[PDB]
Amino acid sequence: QLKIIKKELGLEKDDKDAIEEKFRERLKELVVPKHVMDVVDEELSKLGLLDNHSS
Amino acid sequence: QLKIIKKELGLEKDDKDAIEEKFRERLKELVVPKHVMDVVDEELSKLGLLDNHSS
Repeated sequence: QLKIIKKELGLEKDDKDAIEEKFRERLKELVVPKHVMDVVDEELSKLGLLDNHSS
Repeated sequence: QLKIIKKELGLEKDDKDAIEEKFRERLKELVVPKHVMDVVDEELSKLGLLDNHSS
């Protein structure tokens, strides 16, 4: 089913996902406390669901 | 089909009710006084109907 997902990829230009991967890449190197990983994980999930143009 | 696979049955973008659920489960163990046991219920019942982007 995952392959079926990638099979289509008719957009490949998410404006919310690019932000998600940028911040997630920026975070890999650091020795993050789990506290901030748990928080940032939540706020990533909320940024990843929100409308692109809301304040 | 994508929404019925990645968003419905996929592991991404859980429903708002999951947010309700994670709160409810947090309540399931500790014994709250009956007094506040209601208030949370009404807050939930109002909360579900809300548009998520509303402040």
